[PDB]
Amino acid sequence: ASNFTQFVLVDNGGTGDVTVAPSNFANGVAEWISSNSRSQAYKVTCSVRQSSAQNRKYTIKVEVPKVATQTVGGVELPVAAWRSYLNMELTIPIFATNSDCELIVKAMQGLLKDGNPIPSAIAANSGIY
Amino acid sequence: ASNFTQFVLVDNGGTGDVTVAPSNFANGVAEWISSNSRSQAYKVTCSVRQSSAQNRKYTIKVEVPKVATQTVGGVELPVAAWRSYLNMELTIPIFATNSDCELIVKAMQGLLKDGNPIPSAIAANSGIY
Amino acid sequence: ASNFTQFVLVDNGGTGDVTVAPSNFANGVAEWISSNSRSQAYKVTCSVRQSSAQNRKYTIKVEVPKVATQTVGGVELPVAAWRSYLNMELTIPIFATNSDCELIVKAMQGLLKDGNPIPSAIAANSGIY
Amino acid sequence: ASNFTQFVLVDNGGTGDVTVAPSNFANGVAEWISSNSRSQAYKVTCSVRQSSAQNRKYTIKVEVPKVATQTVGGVELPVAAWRSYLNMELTIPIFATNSDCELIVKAMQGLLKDGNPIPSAIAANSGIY
Amino acid sequence: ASNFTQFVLVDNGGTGDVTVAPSNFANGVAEWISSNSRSQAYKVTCSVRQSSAQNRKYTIKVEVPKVATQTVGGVELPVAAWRSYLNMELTIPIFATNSDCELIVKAMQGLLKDGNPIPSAIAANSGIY
Amino acid sequence: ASNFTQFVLVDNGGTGDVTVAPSNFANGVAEWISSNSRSQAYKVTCSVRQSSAQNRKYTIKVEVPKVATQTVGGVELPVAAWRSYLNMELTIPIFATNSDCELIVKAMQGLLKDGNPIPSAIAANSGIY
RNA sequence: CAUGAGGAUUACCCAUG
RNA sequence: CAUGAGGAUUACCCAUG
RNA sequence: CAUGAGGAUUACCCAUG
RNA sequence: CAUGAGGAUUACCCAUG
Repeated sequence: ASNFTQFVLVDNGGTGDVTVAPSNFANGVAEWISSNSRSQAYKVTCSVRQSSAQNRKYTIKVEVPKVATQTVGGVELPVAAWRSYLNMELTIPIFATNSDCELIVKAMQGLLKDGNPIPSAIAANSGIY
Repeated sequence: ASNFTQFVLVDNGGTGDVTVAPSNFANGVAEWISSNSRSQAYKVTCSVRQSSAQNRKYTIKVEVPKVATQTVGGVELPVAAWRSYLNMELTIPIFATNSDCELIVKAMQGLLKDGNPIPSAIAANSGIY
Repeated sequence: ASNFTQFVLVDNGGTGDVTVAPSNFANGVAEWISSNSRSQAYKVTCSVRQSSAQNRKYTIKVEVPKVATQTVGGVELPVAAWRSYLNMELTIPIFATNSDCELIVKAMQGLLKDGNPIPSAIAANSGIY
Repeated sequence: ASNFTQFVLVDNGGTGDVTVAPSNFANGVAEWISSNSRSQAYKVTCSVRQSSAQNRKYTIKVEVPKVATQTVGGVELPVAAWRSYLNMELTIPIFATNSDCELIVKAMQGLLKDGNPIPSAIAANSGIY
Repeated sequence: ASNFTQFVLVDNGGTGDVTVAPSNFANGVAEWISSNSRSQAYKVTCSVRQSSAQNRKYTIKVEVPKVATQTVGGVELPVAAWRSYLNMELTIPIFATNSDCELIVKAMQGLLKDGNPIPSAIAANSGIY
Repeated sequence: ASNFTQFVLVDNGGTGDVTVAPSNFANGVAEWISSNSRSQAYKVTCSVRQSSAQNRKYTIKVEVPKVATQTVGGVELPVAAWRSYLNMELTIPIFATNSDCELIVKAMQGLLKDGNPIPSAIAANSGIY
């Protein structure tokens, strides 16, 4: 085994999928990037630290770019018009068993499932009401 | 589309599901909690704001109880040993269309999909290797 | 659901009832007022705060006015001769389950039931003896 | 009308009722307690005074025990995790007649009547939404 | 119950309608925003405060954008060519009954009804003549 | 042709209507006043100016009185117990075509249509909730 | 290290403790 | 934030810690 | 907090009281 | 002239730039 593998970040149903692959592990930060120039790539990073005597903290980051072609000094360069960022920190007590952790994973999946409140608000540029 | 409604946070196959329901709306911060004491409840809060002239920011927090060896309705101290905290911040530039935001939601779903690196690590009390 | 609804504050048996309706939620303070000028209205406010690491505190206020018509500078204005105020604070530990909380509600209802000591003293402008 | 008597604080339908009885009268502060250790008892205290030239003030305090997972007669620490505190202050201008005061009692009963917003929120470990 | 809901700001029949939805309600300022790019969205805000002892004051704001596409260096972004701003303050004495407030609303609707002097002037880039 | 004419400010059907008529147009400020005592009359004013190189600005004001009779020393005068004041500024860039201005007017009418959030709050002495 | 419905051009910065 | 059988013209103020 | 037919890039900025 | 969820007794007054 080894869980540092590539995966589908954006599932557009087999055609136009955004897959992301392992690209670096320097300084304890696992990194993944899509097959693009570094200026237009999707990026995912993850690190874990024992943040206290009794806690462990996962720091995860995702960068979603809006690709574009920009003319700088008369020449065309592949660039990112802008980027959206997701920063998440998860603090889990050292007393959580594997089944306690599975519960946390399920909660995160349920939180973002299509049709639920939060993903619905975000996708519609709206708040909760 | 009034989206502030009850939803399934933890899908256990219909039996043993954890539903979370609207519980507070003070200050634009929407809150949902499971049917438990507040010390053992599943809690979800969400809010949106314009962080700067160029960005909007969603702050989403989730609290998940440690269940193994839990005494339902009891007093469990210290609090930090029985609870996990998830803090998510999503920064989206003001130029993002609904389509752009839909793709951002897909990226979040893909990141946590069953079998992928991040959720596998978290569920196995592991890091990346 | 949504518990921010209108309700009968003073039950004079269907004729002369004082109902109070939602009127504001600015700054996390839920407000209710009767259908009157703001100078003669009954008023109810409620807010909840996590006042400590392990407590939650409800702050509730009720204003009962003595309506009157006052001549100021030769003109008649709807005003309140005086007002009676009820301020209550309820501190509940985060360890209280839903059934523990129902117990608190029942205790408050029993405290004020017709015929019992406290409501009897108040209604008679007397103390307890 | 000597009103300092025993009364039913928690009405559970005749079976499992909680009666509270006169227990102290030191300094004009009337007290009632249930038949329990003082750490697990239901306590009610009440006093009246002339707070200023224009007002009279009733101070009513209620203490309710957390019952779920309670060990009858046992030592439960910390105290703050096993008890809820209600503090009520009622300010009534000296011009209030008995009729005025009767209406004030009705407002308090209406505020806490079953099904209304405030008691529903409290009983469901919720706020207003 | 809630009035912090979605509503039609611009009625262009059944199709082409501009709907504005709740987004944030921080510090007493309710805000509504239309869908899609925040940069090209319609915005409405509202708040109320006790400006003095006798007056309450509403502050309402509306922004109408002129949708356009910006192209800089070959990179196009959805923007607002410019915006029209509406700022209105409404002072209402605390003596106003509900009947009085309904009349105030009728006056506001009448001031802007099709065919009347003011909306006709505005709609035609004109003044009074 | 002229838009400085008489118009219905308050439409109470066909009878009880408040009509306001032209009175003065000095220094770029058009003014309309209802009939009878100036002291109890409704007032509307309007003006436009080039606030800067790119913007034109409308300043509209409305006064709604509460009719009352004042009695001082046995001498009664028709007066206004108090007044409600509406002040609105509308900034419209010089690039706005007539089509753009019609949309701005529709937004203003939509903001105040019966049933929508803002007029409902005002009509009920309420804020947003 | 800790907290922030703190910010960012995102493995950085700020405030508080 | 905490306490007061502290006050008020009641979402404020005071004293103590 | 109050006034402005004060301005704006619109919950900000200015003058006066 | 510009900004203020600044106030008013509302074409006035204030603060800031």
